[PDB]
Amino acid sequence: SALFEPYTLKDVTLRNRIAIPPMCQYMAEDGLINDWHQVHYASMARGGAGLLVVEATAVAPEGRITPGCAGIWSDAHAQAFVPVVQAIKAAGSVPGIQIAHAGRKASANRPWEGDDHIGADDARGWETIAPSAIAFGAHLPNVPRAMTLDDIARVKQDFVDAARRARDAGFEWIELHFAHGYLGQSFFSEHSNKRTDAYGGSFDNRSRFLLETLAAVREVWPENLPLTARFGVLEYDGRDEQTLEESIELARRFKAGGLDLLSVSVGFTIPETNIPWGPAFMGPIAERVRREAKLPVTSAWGFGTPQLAEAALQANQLDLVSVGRAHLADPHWAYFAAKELGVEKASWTLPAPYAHWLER
Amino acid sequence: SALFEPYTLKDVTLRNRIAIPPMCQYMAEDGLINDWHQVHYASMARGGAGLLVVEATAVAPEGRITPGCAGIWSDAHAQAFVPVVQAIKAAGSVPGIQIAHAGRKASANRPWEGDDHIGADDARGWETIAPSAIAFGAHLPNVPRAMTLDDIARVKQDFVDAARRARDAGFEWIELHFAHGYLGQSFFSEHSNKRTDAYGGSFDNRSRFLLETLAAVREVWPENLPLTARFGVLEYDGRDEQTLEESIELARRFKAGGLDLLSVSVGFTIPETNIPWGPAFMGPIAERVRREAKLPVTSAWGFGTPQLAEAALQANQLDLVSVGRAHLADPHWAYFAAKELGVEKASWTLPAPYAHWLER
Ligand SMILES: Cc1cc2nc3c(=O)[nH]c(=O)nc-3n(C[C@H](O)[C@H](O)[C@H](O)COP(=O)(O)O)c2cc1C
Ligand SMILES: Cc1cc2nc3c(=O)[nH]c(=O)nc-3n(C[C@H](O)[C@H](O)[C@H](O)COP(=O)(O)O)c2cc1C
Ligand SMILES: CCOC(=O)/C(=N\O)C(=O)CC
Ligand SMILES: CCOC(=O)/C(=N\O)C(=O)CC
Ligand SMILES: CCOC(=O)/C(=N\O)C(=O)CC
Ligand SMILES: [Cl-]
Ligand SMILES: [Cl-]
Repeated sequence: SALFEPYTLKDVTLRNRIAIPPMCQYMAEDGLINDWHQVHYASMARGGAGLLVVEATAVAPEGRITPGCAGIWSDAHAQAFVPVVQAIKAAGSVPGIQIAHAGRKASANRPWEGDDHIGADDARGWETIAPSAIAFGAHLPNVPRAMTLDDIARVKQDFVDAARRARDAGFEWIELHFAHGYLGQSFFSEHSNKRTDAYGGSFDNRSRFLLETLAAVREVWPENLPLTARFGVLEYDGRDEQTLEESIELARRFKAGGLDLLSVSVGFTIPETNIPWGPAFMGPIAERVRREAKLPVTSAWGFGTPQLAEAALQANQLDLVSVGRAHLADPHWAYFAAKELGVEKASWTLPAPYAHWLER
Repeated sequence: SALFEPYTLKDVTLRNRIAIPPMCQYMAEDGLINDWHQVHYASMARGGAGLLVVEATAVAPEGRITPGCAGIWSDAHAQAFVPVVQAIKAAGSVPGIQIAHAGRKASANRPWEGDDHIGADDARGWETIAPSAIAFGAHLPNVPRAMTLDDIARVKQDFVDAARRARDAGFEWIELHFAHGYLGQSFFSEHSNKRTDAYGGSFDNRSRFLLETLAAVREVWPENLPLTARFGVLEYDGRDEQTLEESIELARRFKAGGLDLLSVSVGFTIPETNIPWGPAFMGPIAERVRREAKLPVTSAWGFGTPQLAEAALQANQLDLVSVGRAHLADPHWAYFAAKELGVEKASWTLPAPYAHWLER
C-alpha cells in the first residue's frame, strides 16, 4: 500500500503518507491551549497518522479568527505547546504546526456560535487588518483597516517570532498559512489587494508579502526541518486558468526560496465562487501544481476514504494525503485505513495496548 | 433508540446505555498511572459513552496481574487517578473504577510480552496468594500460597481502603472484580477452593469471602453511588446448569447485601473449558441472571456492533451494554453507534469542536 510507505523530507521521516491537516478547535483562551488540545492531539497521534499539523496558530492576537483560536505570540504561549509536541512524538508521529494570521476574516464568532463577524457592540471583538480596506462580505461584513508599511514589517516579524518559538518548542515541521482568504492569501489576490505601493498591483508586488515572509522565516527555521506553506491556487471565481498559472509561478518562486512542500488548497478569498465539491476533487489540481512547479504537495477536501487516498498517491497526484474530518470522527482513522487496504499486521498501526487485542 | 436512553441508578444518571468495561492497559509503573492512561480515558469519554469503568486496579501490590497494572494501595496511587476522574466528568461521562486482586493469576508478563507467569529468575516477580495452593496450570503454572484467616482479613481491609480512596478521588461508580478467575472468583469455584475452614466447602462457605468483602466495602462506599460487582456466573466446564444456579443464588445474596448492578461474565477459573464464543453469546445468560435475581445487569464479549447492542436492550437482556475492544479500535465508537442507529443529531454525541463539522 502506497498510503503506508514512509516519506522522508529534509531530516524528517514520516512512518506513512497520512497527514492530519491543521484543524482549528476554537477551544483556546487568550491564545493558550489547554486540556482540550492535549487529549485531542495525543489521541489522533496514537491513531497512527505519520504527520500531525497542529491547527492555525495566530502570530499576533488580532490574527486569531475567533476568541477561541490558539496563539503563539509570546514565549509563554509557545511553552504551552511543549506537552503537545511531546505527546505527538511519543506516539511515533511527527509534530507540525501551522502559523497564521486571519487578516480580514478575523474577529469572528466560533462556528457553532454564529460563525459571523463579531458585532461592533460586542467587547469580544477587535479591529482587523488587511492589504486594503475592503470587506469579505456575506457573514464577514466588517471592513478591515489597510495595513501600513510598519504593520507589514511588524506582521513579518511576528511570523519570524512564531517560527522561532515553534522551533524551540520542538516542532519538526512548519506550515505558513497563506491560504483560505486570510492575510497571506489576501495579499496575493487581486480581489482583496488594491494597494498602490510595493505590496500591490503587479504579480511581483502581490507576491512580495508572501515571499518576504517566507524569506524571513527561513532565516530562523532550521535547514534540516521541512519548511512548508498552504496556498490557495485557484478561487473557482471564473478566472481559474489565469489564477492557476500565476499561483504555479509563485510556487516556483517559493521553491527557489527554500520551500520544501506545498499544501495545495482553494483560495476562499471572496464568497462569490462556485466550488465543485466532490470526492478528491482537488486531485488533478494538486497533480498539476506538483508536476509543473516540481515541488512535493499535499491536499485535502475529500480524500478521507482509504481507496481515494491510495489512488491519489499511486496516480502521483500527492506525496502526502491530508485527512481531516475523518480524524475528528475517528482518531484512529489511520488504523481503519490500514485494515481497509489490507496492510499486514494492520492493528500494529496502533500502540501495543490496543494492537495486541485488535490483531486478536 | 434504546441504546441512547439515559439510565439512573442511585444518584447517578448516565447519558446513554453504552458502558466502557474495565480494560487493563499494562502501562502503569509501580502501580502509578501516567499520560498513557490520561489520554486513553479522556479520549474515550469524549467519544460519548455514558459510563467509563477504569481498568482493574489492584488493592495491594501482589494483587496486580503484571508489573504494568494500575494500583490504588496507597494515597499517592489514588491521587494519580484524580485527573482521570475529572477528565471523564468534563467529557460528560460517568467515571467508575474496578478494584481487583488477581489471586493466583498474578505475577505475570504483559500479554504482548509472553502473557505467562514471570520466571523465578526474573527480578519483577512476586509471591501470589489464593484460597488454596493449587496452580491454574497452562501458561500460569506458579503455585500460589494458600491464604490464612489473617490474609483474608487483610485483603478485605485492602478492598475497603481502595473503595475509600476511589470515593475521595471522585469516582461515582465502583465495581468489585469477582470475575475471570482472580481472587474473588477463585474463592467461589470448587475448582480452586479446597479450603476446609469457614471459607470453603459449602455454598455458604465459598460465598463467604465475596459477601464479606462486599459488606465491608458497603460500609465506606456512599449509599447514593452505585455499588456493583463483576462475577463469572458459569465456566463452560460441563457443570454449567448447577454452576449457574449457584451463581444466580449468590446474585440474590449480593442484592440483599446492597449491590445495585451485576456485571455478568464468564468465570475463567481453569483452562479446561469450551467457551462458545460468538456475537452477543452472553445475552441469554445475562437475561436469566437479571430476571431470576431481579437485579440490573450489564454484560460484554461480543455486543460491539450497534444493532446487537440495541437488540439486547430491547429484549430486556441487559440494562447497560458494555463495549470494550470496539472502543480500543475507535475511541468515538458511541458516535459511530448513534450514526448507525439513526439517532437524531448523531454527531452531537461528540463535543462541539467535532459535532459541528460532522453534522454537515
Ligand atoms: C474543524 C476544522 C478546522 C479547520 N481548521 C483549519 C486550519 O486551522 N487551517 C487550515 O489550513 N485549514 C483548516 N481547515 C481545513 C482542513 O485542514 C481540511 O482542508 C478540510 O477539513 C478538508 O479535508 P477533509 O475532507 O479530510 O476534512 C479546517 C477544517 C475543519 C473541518
Ligand atoms: C485489553 C483488555 C483489557 C481487559 N481488562 C479487563 C479488566 O481490567 N477487568 C475486567 O473485568 N475485564 C477486562 N477485560 C474484558 C473486557 O472488560 C470485556 O469483557 C471484553 O473486552 C469483552 O467485550 P468486547 O467484546 O466488547 O471487547 C479486558 C479485555 C481487554 C481486551
Ligand atoms: C463577483 C463578486 O466579485 C466582487 O465583487 C469582489 N471582488 O472582486 C468581492 O466580493 C469583494 C469582497
Ligand atoms: C474556508 C476554508 O477555511 C478553512 O478551511 C479554515 N477553517 O475552516 C482555516 O483555514 C482556519 C485557519
Ligand atoms: C479472560 C478474562 O480476563 C479478562 O477479561 C481480563 N483481562 O483480559 C481481566 O479481567 C483483567 C483484570
Ligand atoms: Cl502522551
Ligand atoms: Cl449520548
